[PDB]
Amino acid sequence: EGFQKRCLPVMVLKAKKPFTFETQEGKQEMFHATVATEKEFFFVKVFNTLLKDKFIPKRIIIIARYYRHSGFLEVNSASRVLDAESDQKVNVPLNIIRKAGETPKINTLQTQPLGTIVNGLFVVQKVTEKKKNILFDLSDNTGKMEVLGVRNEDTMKCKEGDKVRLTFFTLSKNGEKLQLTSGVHSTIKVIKAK
Amino acid sequence: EGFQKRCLPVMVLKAKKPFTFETQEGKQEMFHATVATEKEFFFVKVFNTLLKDKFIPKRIIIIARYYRHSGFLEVNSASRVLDAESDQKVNVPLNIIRKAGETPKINTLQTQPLGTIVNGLFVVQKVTEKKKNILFDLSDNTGKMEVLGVRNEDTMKCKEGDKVRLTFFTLSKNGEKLQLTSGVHSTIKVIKA
DNA sequence: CCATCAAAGATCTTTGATGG
DNA sequence: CCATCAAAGATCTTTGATGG
Repeated sequence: EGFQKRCLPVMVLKAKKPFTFETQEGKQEMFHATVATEKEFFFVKVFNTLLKDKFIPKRIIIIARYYRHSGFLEVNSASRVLDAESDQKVNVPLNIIRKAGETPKINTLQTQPLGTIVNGLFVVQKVTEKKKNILFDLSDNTGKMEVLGVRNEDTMKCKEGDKVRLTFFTLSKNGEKLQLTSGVHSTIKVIKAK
Repeated sequence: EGFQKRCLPVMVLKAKKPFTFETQEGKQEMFHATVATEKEFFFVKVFNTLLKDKFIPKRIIIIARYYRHSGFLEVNSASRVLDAESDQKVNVPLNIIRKAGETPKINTLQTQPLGTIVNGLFVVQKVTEKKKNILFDLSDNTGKMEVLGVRNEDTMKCKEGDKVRLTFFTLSKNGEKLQLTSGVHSTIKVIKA
């Protein structure tokens, strides 16, 4: 928990493309990644985009001076990322690689604590547009949930019957009427069916 | 049973990727598909790869000047494939679409007549190599059968415990000791374990 | 830089497993 | 048999690397 100084050799399961978000300091860019050790996996927020070349699938790297909060790891300019050489292996079981790239079932998100990072592809039942926001009703075979997404050109093209890929969304509510909320680092891609 | 001039409306169940083979004049490309009417379904040999855009699942197409031989249909550059009108429905019952894509049980292949086209995914019992061909022993819960496959770098990687994908294989032997043979247009893929 | 084309990832559907 | 959902195949979309 908290800041982790020691080096943590990990394999990179997924490395996404750098995107830009907004803060009080103005435009900033980052990229989402998913890395895993032998025991488990973690979702990674990399605020330094110059490390994109260092994060590649099938590759083993060593991360030090990073942060661990709840459902993910924070890698920033103050951190250090190195490349493995020989002795470093980090064999990840088929189960972890699988569960890291899988969409969690809605019914399972009700037993999850608040602050859980939610990534996956979900079906869209109803789309309720708000002033500064867009309310999405998402569902699967195991149940239903409501997700608050950002309002933009792509998201406004989303309609009932489509799907949405959520990345680094947070769980703001659980149990009955579970809800997800879009954060600052969150990204949502709309997938048009048929 | 032969050359059919009259247009036959059909719905395309599936279309695989085009592949290359060798006979005499050299490389020739084609692809395997499956079409079905309301009455039944067929396996089609398409020798025109430009028809790949014409053959798509869920789409209703009209085929004319096509050859029906024994266990399949033939569509070449000499035939004509057009898009069916809006009044053209061709509604295929779920049981036909299901059966058309399902792997036939070995014990059922015994009752089938010689020349029947066999497509499906089977389990590998034992692999005995030959000179120009490979002998695959395949089995299921309903029995066992042997298939003669082509010899190449792909089929030599197949070992007991693996699974093979048979496409447009023919049944050369029925009853006891049933046998499948790889034809010129036949294709096989080795699925690992 | 753009426009090609080739390599890798994500998506859909039905095929076949799995539990009543 | 029925009902339910993920292995295999195919394709589009992303990416990445290459030539105009």
